[PDB]
Amino acid sequence: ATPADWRSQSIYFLLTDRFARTDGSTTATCNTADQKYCGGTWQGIIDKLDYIQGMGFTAIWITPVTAQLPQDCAYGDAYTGYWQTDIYSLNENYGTADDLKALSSALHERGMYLMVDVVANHMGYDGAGSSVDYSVFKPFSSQDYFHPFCFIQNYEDQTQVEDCWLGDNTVSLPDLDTTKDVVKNEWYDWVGSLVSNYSIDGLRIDTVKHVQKDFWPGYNKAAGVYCIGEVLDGDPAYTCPYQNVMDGVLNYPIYYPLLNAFKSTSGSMDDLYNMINTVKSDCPDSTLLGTFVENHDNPRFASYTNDIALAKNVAAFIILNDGLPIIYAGQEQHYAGGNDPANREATWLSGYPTDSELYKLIASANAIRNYAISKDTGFVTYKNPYIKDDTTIAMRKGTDGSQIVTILSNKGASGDSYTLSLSGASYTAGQQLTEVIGCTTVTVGSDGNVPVPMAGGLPRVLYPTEKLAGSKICSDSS
Ligand SMILES: [Ca+2]
Repeated sequence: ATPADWRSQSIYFLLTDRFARTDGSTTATCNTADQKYCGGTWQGIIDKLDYIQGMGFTAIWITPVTAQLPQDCAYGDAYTGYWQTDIYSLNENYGTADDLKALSSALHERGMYLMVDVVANHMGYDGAGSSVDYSVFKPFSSQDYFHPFCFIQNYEDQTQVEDCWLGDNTVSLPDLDTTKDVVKNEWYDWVGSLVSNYSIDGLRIDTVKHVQKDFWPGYNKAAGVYCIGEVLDGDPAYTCPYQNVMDGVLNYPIYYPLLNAFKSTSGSMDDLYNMINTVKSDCPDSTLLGTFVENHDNPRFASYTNDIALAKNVAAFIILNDGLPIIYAGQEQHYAGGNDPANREATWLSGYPTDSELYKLIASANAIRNYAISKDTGFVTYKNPYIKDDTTIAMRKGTDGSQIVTILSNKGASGDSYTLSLSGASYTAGQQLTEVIGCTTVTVGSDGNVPVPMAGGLPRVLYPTEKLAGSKICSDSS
């Protein structure tokens, strides 16, 4: 497992307790509002995962791993189960050490890959630094591995964020990094073996940005297998660049505007076409960039506009565009969610309406992506081209051998029968291009100005229809 394969794999974000559960549990008590562990065994994947496959995605992205603390801290618990007040044990709320390597060893055979998201920096403690414990921190026992105490402030600076304390008295994410050999070197050794057995064939960070330049590389290398630095900031020239340090980069910046212009019918697409461009070099790519949408710490896209179209075109472009297109857990069922605590949400809180709107769009469209490569790879690199940006967007992605997919997406669930001519996408005068998912034929002959026929947001991607043999895809029947 490692960097050049990864690039291509659709990403699927989960929790577990909330998701996983051999029990099915259609009615299981667990309303974020009250937080606290919802008895939901990780193992649930071997019975589960049919949820991911139907969609097109090849990766399993789920939460950090250990045992934080046992005592519903006012807040209501760490179930989000990012923290580390033990790192070296391996919980039980989930269910039984061994089983994990087993869940993986299992699927690993079955299909897809393994993404383990880590928060390395903070060791999470109930209490205020002056009330600091130190004894609850294995691999630690002393304070020394941790840091001094000051509230991260003067944000803009970047001469504190990377060392100082991260949090609010109510909880103090204890800062480790004495600045020198110790911490890094240390935590370096750890991961790479944690990796050894249990799975760990792709990894990620919750604490990128504020780390200190150097730690990212050291760790990225401590354990081979591809990495994803997660933290935020979304602003091409800093969020990107670190692509070199690490491996995979959060497309933090990509999302922001996609959110910005998406939602509001007239929204403001130019900000993007200019955007798509900034990254495309500014970031050392190799296609090593990450596409979220909703975002755990964020309110599931839906918090805004309550319409499929605005949703579909987004999710599609995300996936369809440059970077890992990560469909976050609950995206599908159209779970509005909340800025926080109410972002979690047992994807299973229902018996799998496995054929709802989002499921269908995901399945049929994601497939095409993977498919294209299989017969002819190289769609990876292909710098996802801006070709044209009007009131609505259309871009070009792929190789030679009439091996070309061109995507044009518009906004408004209100809809209004929309028929245009795709500008670039430069094809062969007479060439036939299928609609995608739902199907529909696009004629690119006459002048060389491809007829694009829209309804509201469906999204509309024009695939060459000559490179599909006798297979699945669109309207073959198989
Ligand atoms: Ca730190």
